Amino acid sequence: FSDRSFTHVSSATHKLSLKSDFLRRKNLIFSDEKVEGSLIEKHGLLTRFVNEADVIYQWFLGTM
Amino acid sequence: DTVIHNFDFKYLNERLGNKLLSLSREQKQRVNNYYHSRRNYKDNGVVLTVKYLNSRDAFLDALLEEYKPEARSSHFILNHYLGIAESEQAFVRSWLSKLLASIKAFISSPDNRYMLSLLNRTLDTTRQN
Amino acid sequence: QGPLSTLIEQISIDTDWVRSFAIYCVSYKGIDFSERPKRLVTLASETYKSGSVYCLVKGANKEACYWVLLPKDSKLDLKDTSLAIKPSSAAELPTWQLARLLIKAIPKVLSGTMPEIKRFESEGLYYLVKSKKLPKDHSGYELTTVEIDLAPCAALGFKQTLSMGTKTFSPLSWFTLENGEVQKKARFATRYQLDDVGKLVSKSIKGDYIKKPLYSNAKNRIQAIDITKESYSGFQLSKVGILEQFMQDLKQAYGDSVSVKLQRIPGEKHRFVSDTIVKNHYVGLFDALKEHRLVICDLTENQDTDAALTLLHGIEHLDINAEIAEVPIRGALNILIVGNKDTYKSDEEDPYQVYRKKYQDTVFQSCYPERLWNRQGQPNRHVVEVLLKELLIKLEVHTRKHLIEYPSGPERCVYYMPQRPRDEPWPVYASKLVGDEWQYTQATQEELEDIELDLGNDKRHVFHGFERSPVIYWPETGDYAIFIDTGIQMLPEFEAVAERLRELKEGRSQDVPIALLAQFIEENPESKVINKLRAILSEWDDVAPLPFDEFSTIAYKSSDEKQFYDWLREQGFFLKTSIRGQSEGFFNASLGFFYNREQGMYFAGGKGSPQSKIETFSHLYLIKHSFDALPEEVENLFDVYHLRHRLPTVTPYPFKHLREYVEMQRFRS
DNA sequence: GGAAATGTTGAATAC
DNA sequence: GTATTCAACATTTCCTTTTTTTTTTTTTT
Ligand SMILES: [Mg+2]
Repeated sequence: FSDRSFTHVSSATHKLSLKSDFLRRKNLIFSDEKVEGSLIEKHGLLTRFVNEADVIYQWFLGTM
Repeated sequence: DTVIHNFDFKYLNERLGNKLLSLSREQKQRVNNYYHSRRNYKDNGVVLTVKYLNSRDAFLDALLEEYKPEARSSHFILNHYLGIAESEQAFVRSWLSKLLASIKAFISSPDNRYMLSLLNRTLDTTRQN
Repeated sequence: QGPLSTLIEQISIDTDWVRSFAIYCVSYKGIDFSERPKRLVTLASETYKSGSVYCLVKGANKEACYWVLLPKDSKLDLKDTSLAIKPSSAAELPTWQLARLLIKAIPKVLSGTMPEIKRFESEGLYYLVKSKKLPKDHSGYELTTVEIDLAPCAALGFKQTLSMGTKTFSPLSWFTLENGEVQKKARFATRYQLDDVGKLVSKSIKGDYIKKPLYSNAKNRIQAIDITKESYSGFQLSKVGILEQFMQDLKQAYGDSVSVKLQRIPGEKHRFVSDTIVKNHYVGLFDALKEHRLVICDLTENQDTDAALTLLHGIEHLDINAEIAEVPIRGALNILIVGNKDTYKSDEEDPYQVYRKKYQDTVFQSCYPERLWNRQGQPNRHVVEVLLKELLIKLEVHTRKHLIEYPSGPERCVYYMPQRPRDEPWPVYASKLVGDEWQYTQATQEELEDIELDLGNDKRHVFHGFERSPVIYWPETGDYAIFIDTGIQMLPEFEAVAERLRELKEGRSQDVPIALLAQFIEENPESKVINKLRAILSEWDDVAPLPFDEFSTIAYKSSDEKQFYDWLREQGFFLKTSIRGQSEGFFNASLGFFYNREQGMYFAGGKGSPQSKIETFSHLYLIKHSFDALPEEVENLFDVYHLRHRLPTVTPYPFKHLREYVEMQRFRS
């Protein structure tokens, strides 16, 4: 959950990060063992990816 | 002044500015006078009586023991014959006593002819007891 | 005399009055012991099918007979010639057996006896208390009743206790399969009818209920006392209210000819516990945990709830510093949040029983991660206090010393506790205090022969049967002390409470006229109650009398409030009173710690003011011992408020530590 | 494996 | 279609609410 400005909330207790494995051909949403209580920790990568993808999609619709 | 149940007029006033029109104090006074001229309660003798009712546990208990004269206790009458679980007993005793007290005060009035209870739950066939 | 108990003092029956009934003795003598299982399971039912029987009671085992109660002109008749049937006078029966017969017969004595030949109250009184609607697409209710019966007491000799057990009934249709057949354990069961006015549940061969719960092994419970708003209507739906109802019904059916009198325990010493003393004990208790490292671990498979963080937050809320870790640390205090024990298919899969055997010299404590949430999900603080105090107790066990102060027990005594691995020998563990160090060993078989020799007639409590009881043994004299639960429940003064609540109901049935309240306003200007009264009268209408529900803002605490309510009572409106006060003492036998040293009886209850709703009765415990007079130091062993959570205990504190020591030896050995 | 203390179901007994 | 005794797991409490307690609608697909 995210309001596109602040108050981001994730159902995962963990810090879901996003890693590209070139040995395979996959982008892996892997789980560091972070705890749900420390939601003010370092910003993971999955949230960044989703936010940027949303921004680009809405940008496409606005440009349309 | 709610945003759950209304548009945010703080935001609308920020965004529209004075394109958000508002009838003024003189206009509101004129509308108030017009509404008074069509609803002149005071010069004609209409009276509005207001009561605030709380729970009436003894009154409800006497009514329940009249409903089932040979049962043992009014808590048992509520549980068995009305079908109320042990969790809902206090809440039902609260909202039922007020409703019945208002109904009794309505009936004992000399010439009122039309009551309307407004509850939250419907009293349809799912609550027949 | 003292507090009231369910032990029966006297059962008085006019035996010549039972004119009203005919009693027969059905003797199944003659037939072989091998024939006994063949021809005794239906003997009760063959007697039932014979005619107009009220009820029957199985006699004393050595007598080997059934006593059967019938109407006066009725005659029993069985077709079996092997059975012996002789008329029996009422005086030949033991008094409690005759009382059990008459207690059973109450439902059909109160009614018109309904000349259909199969009247039956073979099972005793069942007073309906609660009902629950069945789940959807099913009819009928789940009936929760309270059963009244007499049973001879186990610990006491030649004495019987009146019992108030809960019994649940469910409709027979609930146990019928979809094809129309009933289940295995529902067929051939006795069937019960709910009375048309809804008081009693009684046996009827056409009945729709059987005596089983909705779900297997599920337990329903009726609360012991309920006085939540001094409501007589809620007092009546509790076990003590059902007991008062039964005492009324007994004299309605039989007059004064049948009476049951309960026993009062002689009141030597009864000390009470305040919440302040408990809090003073507890805040000083936890301080000994500071200088030991405490570790929280979460080894549940698929760690999902992060309950370890909740445990840490709760622990630091009591100003105890602790650290979360991925694995238990050898040498420190460890809490292992593990999964449920049965869901782990093998021992080595379970974190429990693995680090327990791995870290053989490490204090451990475990929990399930659902057991720290309330029903609304907030952290449960009581669980974390319990966990911390159990950790403290186990640390005291390992360190072989007391970390907090404990009352001095008797000197030169050894605490023995048998451990369940039944007339075969058990492992018996020992604890002993020398100087200031607690020793813990395992008793040798040479010792346990001397213990069993000195225990005399009481050796059966310790060296025979399932669940044997621990001992305190004095080796230099051969004296012992066994602490036995008699099963006797201790009752509050239910009759006086009932009278007071009835008077309050009668008083509160009326609305207070405005004239009386205005008079009290006029006459007592110095009372501080006057302003609230004037505000209430201003809010209220000017003519209609004030209902009692408006008075709820005015409590019964201040002397002015008490004077106001007493004046109202003098005017004829008994609206409020005090029943939880210690001056009246109605709710003694549910509070504090009672200890009669001369008789060896004791019990423990709650602390503080009596709660408005009490769910359990305190049992009476008896001290079997060989002293001429029990040593004074023995009663010091109960002066601890942390064995039980913030409450007095009924077992000596050396037995808790010894139990923990035995639990530690499960994995080291 | 929250604890103790109370309490009830089911099962075996079983006279 | 039995009665009585009894051993095994549930339940409530705990430095004291679990919290509030419902019916209702338009449109395209
Ligand atoms: Mg333990």
